[PDB]
Amino acid sequence: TMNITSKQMEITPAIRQHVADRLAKLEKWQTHLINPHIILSKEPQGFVADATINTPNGVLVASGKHEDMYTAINELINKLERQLNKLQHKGEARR
Amino acid sequence: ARKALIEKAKRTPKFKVRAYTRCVRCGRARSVYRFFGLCRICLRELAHKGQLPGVRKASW
Amino acid sequence: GNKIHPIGFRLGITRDWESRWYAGKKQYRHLLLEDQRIRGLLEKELYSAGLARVDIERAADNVAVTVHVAKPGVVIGRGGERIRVLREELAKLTGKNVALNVQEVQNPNLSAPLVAQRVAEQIERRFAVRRAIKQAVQRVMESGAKGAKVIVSGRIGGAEQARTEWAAQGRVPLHTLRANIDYGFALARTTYGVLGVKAYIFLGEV
Amino acid sequence: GKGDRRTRRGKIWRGTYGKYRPR
Amino acid sequence: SLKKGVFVDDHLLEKVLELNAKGEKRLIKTWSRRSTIVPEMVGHTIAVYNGKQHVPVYITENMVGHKLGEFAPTRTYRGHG
Amino acid sequence: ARRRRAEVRQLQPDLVYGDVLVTAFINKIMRDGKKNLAARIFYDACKIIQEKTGQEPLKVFKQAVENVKPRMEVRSRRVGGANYQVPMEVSPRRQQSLALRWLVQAANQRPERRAAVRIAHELMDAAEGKGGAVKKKEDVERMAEANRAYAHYRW
RNA sequence: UGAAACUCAAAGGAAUUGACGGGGGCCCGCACAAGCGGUGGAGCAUGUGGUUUAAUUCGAAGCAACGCGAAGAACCUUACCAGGCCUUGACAUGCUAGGGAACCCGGGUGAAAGCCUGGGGUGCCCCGCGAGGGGAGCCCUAGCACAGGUGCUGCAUGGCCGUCGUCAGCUCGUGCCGUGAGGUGUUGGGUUAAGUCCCGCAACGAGCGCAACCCCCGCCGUUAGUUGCCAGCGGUUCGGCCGGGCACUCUAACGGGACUGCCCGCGAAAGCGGGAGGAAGGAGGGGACGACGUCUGGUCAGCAUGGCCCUUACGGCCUGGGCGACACACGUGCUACAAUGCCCACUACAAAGCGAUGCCACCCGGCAACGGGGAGCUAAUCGCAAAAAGGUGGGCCCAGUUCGGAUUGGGGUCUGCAACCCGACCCCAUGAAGCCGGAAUCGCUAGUAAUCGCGGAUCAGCCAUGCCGCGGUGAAUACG
Ligand SMILES: [Mg+2]
Ligand SMILES: [Mg+2]
Ligand SMILES: [Mg+2]
Ligand SMILES: [Mg+2]
Ligand SMILES: [Mg+2]
Ligand SMILES: [Mg+2]
Ligand SMILES: [Mg+2]
Ligand SMILES: [Mg+2]
Ligand SMILES: [Mg+2]
Ligand SMILES: [Mg+2]
Ligand SMILES: [Mg+2]
Ligand SMILES: [Mg+2]
Ligand SMILES: [Mg+2]
Ligand SMILES: [Mg+2]
Ligand SMILES: [Mg+2]
Ligand SMILES: [Mg+2]
Ligand SMILES: [Mg+2]
Ligand SMILES: [Mg+2]
Ligand SMILES: [Mg+2]
Ligand SMILES: [Mg+2]
Ligand SMILES: [Mg+2]
Ligand SMILES: [Mg+2]
Ligand SMILES: [Mg+2]
Ligand SMILES: [Mg+2]
Ligand SMILES: [Mg+2]
Ligand SMILES: [Mg+2]
Ligand SMILES: [Mg+2]
Ligand SMILES: [Mg+2]
Ligand SMILES: [Mg+2]
Ligand SMILES: [Mg+2]
Ligand SMILES: [Mg+2]
Ligand SMILES: [Mg+2]
Ligand SMILES: [Mg+2]
Ligand SMILES: [Mg+2]
Ligand SMILES: [Mg+2]
Ligand SMILES: [Mg+2]
Ligand SMILES: [Mg+2]
Ligand SMILES: [Mg+2]
Ligand SMILES: [Mg+2]
Ligand SMILES: [Mg+2]
Ligand SMILES: [Mg+2]
Ligand SMILES: [Mg+2]
Ligand SMILES: [Mg+2]
Ligand SMILES: [Mg+2]
Ligand SMILES: [Mg+2]
Ligand SMILES: [Mg+2]
Ligand SMILES: [Zn+2]
Repeated sequence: TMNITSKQMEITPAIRQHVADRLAKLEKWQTHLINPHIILSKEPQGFVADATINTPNGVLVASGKHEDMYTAINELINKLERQLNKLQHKGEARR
Repeated sequence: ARKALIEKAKRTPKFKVRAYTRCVRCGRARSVYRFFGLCRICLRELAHKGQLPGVRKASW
Repeated sequence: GNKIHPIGFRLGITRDWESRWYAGKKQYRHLLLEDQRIRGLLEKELYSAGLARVDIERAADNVAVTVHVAKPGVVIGRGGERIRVLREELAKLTGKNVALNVQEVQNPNLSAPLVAQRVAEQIERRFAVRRAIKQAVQRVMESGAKGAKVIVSGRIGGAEQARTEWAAQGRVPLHTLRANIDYGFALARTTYGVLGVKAYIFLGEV
Repeated sequence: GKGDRRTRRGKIWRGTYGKYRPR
Repeated sequence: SLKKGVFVDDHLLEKVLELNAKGEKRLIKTWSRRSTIVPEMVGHTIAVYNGKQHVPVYITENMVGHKLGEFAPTRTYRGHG
Repeated sequence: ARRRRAEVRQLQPDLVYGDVLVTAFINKIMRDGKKNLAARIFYDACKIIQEKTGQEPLKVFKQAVENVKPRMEVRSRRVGGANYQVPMEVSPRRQQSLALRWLVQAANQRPERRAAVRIAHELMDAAEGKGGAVKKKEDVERMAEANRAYAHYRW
């Protein structure tokens, strides 16, 4: 299942289920998301959100970075979505 | 709790169980060698420096 | 974050140990722990001497304690007095027969520890670091070598961002088992923090 | 087997002797 | 475990074979969880340390070979969820 | 094998029939390096190959091997949007390897309790054209054939 | 035809070095394919996410964090929690107002720490026959100046390390080309494991990387023999045991041998194919070594170090707890689901290591762990020692079983001041899940994977199924 690592930070059950909820967006593609792992982390500039996920058609890896933690997470999902649509459509150039 | 620590391992207290190797250079409790009196780090620095008698990079 | 120590890498080949003796289990630690007290006593006190290297010998209750050096004066002194004040204090900790010794080093600018601690003290002295480095190499190559390399790293000239400065003339082939590469390291503690210095001297093929 | 203390092969893995792997 | 000797600290040992002698009381505070409950202790209330608290245990002949610590447990659990 | 061609090792011939094909087989029987084991099985089976159906265990073995080697097989390419199973001939190298492999594999699925018996019987039947191995051959070969029209995509 | 308000610090053109393309050409790596063994399911061990807690100290974070720091968490370690204590400190240098020194032992008390306390008495340079005396070894108290801080920042740092990557690269000097950034060289053809080497060429050289020089293994020589040897004879109590010998085996130091050097074949050359001899050929196999740089990678908790912060407290001692908590989730691993297997009993063949408040022969008590005695060995000369799988012959007969050994009851041993929390082992009883594992996913090209045992560091003991080594048996396959 889904695991979240808050590294050097005091996180909460509420924001944990929020990240579970934002990641749910990838369920859209109807493709197996295998042992997804997010890592939330502070930084002097702003937060950092990483995720590494494997799927039947390959693996997703990406970093969000931003002042607001929530916009960092959104940025992370935005980057992940792209990667996922690419694994899903890539060889359709099958002419 | 640090430099006081290295002192506490010097004079040998109530029970002999409480004996633990520290090291001479750094006060390191972890990965001390009996033969050298050294940690694995200190050991390395010295060996490379040539200050450890007949001690050489292995290679077989 | 990769390179093997060019002295350690040649121990037994181009270069040889600075403590030479034999022991076995029960007393090695202690023998050794002596040397490194000796070394501390010396390197502190004998700092402004120059030097590089201290060879050390042992038989029984007998320490040969050799010292190579830049200027032997600050050891021997007037008539050979201080040579003895030391031959004492060594013996006080040695608890055994000390022999304080002085060998002079030939072109102290052909010696790695010596060249690197000069640029080192020059940096603590607030000097242009890039220029200090070209020079310290210049000096070496002028007095001969087959090549020379020198490395400073840290807040160079006090820069917030760390930086690392690099200069070399002629060959320094650290992959070659017979290099005769003399390498030495100093440390500059400035008002703002510590900078590392590394010198490399290619003396030639064995 | 190698996990079963009551057998030879058991004790061998475990590096001990007893009734089932004697000295 | 523990083959021949019967281990009680000889600190709370002393305390129990005194209180029994003259007019036997209760409330012996100890931090020794390592102490066996020796039949001379049978009945009393001893206050045993789990490390934040001294937890009282009535002694009974029900329990002797045990250790005084077993009855003042170190972890507060209550559950998950 | 990006670079050149990948050498095929030759093999020490065996100390009973002096024939490479037997050791390869014994090699294929082998499990966790225990070769002595792998030997007795083959030979024990060879006891049985003579005992029942009195004959030349060498002959029987070498027969059921030729009765297994697949002449044509499918190897599938992606072309456009579909993966075509494609008909191609097996190298003599690969046929041996596929011979021995299915033989053993099908042997070890027999109901016989003792391994060498399983080896005995599977070989006796394959000599005759009956068994798990043989099927796998005929099978692989009908799966080629029927694809005959993908024989143009052939390398 | 054709505004303005408002708004922005730009919008742009061409060219450059990169990075990228679901652009192309060429080419490498267990990258894929071919193939053998696993993981993902089971039970258990171990780290980590969570939650839990008085505390469950801390770091590590895609690949490169997760049997990682930890090559030994019951106390100690220990950095956290609770309670009891100390201040000039457990520790460094120095200065003083009292006393003294040094040192060994009880006491009273307390969980201990600490607090309170009865003793003996200081050599020495010494006015000394004397009281006494001065000094300063060294202790205390008072007082400072200070110590101490695993407290913060690895984006202020040194040092060392991981990584791309053993990948074939990265650059400099002068010259030439461009207004310039920058190009050239370094590209091109050919060949190599390789910016390897050959041939071209406005370039000609040079350096850091490749290779070689170092170690290990494989063959032969020498030097050498309290290890080896009826190889040789003799004795032989039958143990290479004695005599005797260094031929062996070995041991461990120094040499030799491989060079595409020789033949054929091709080429313009470098060099590719093939052959011979050779223990070994085309880098003989393995190691050590890892460019300019990257990841604002990693570590202030190994150490160091700037700066910020705390000074009867963020310092220091102690007893105890915790770091092992358990609804859960992942990662690494152990043992398995059996007959190519399990069990018993007899019987073989290694290597590298390690051993004095250690390795224990052998004898005895014990079913046993262990416990008694007790010899040898600073160890090629004693010991750990048994290697294991294998070999032999016997039992089991497809059964959740004579598979598997989790869990639990009870009884013991050993270390240790102490095995509640929390050790390992032994014996009796208990014999769980597990019938070969979803999506997904790892390793390995040969003495390799698989499988089998052995040693070592650290260490009282040990939670090692981990790690670092060592030999035994020994495959499969590579079109591409
Ligand atoms: Mg210990
Ligand atoms: Mg069993
Ligand atoms: Mg097994
Ligand atoms: Mg335009
Ligand atoms: Mg443009
Ligand atoms: Mg491309
Ligand atoms: Mg084209
Ligand atoms: Mg594959
Ligand atoms: Mg498979
Ligand atoms: Mg599995
Ligand atoms: Mg599992
Ligand atoms: Mg930290
Ligand atoms: Mg990243
Ligand atoms: Mg451990
Ligand atoms: Mg603790
Ligand atoms: Mg008392
Ligand atoms: Mg950094
Ligand atoms: Mg750093
Ligand atoms: Mg960090
Ligand atoms: Mg110009
Ligand atoms: Mg240029
Ligand atoms: Mg280039
Ligand atoms: Mg290469
Ligand atoms: Mg080159
Ligand atoms: Mg001899
Ligand atoms: Mg000889
Ligand atoms: Mg190299
Ligand atoms: Mg960072
Ligand atoms: Mg630090
Ligand atoms: Mg300042
Ligand atoms: Mg404590
Ligand atoms: Mg832990
Ligand atoms: Mg699971
Ligand atoms: Mg494990
Ligand atoms: Mg001996
Ligand atoms: Mg059952
Ligand atoms: Mg059973
Ligand atoms: Mg059990
Ligand atoms: Mg029990
Ligand atoms: Mg069941
Ligand atoms: Mg079954
Ligand atoms: Mg499987
Ligand atoms: Mg299996
Ligand atoms: Mg390979
Ligand atoms: Mg141990
Ligand atoms: Mg082991
Ligand atoms: Zn150390």
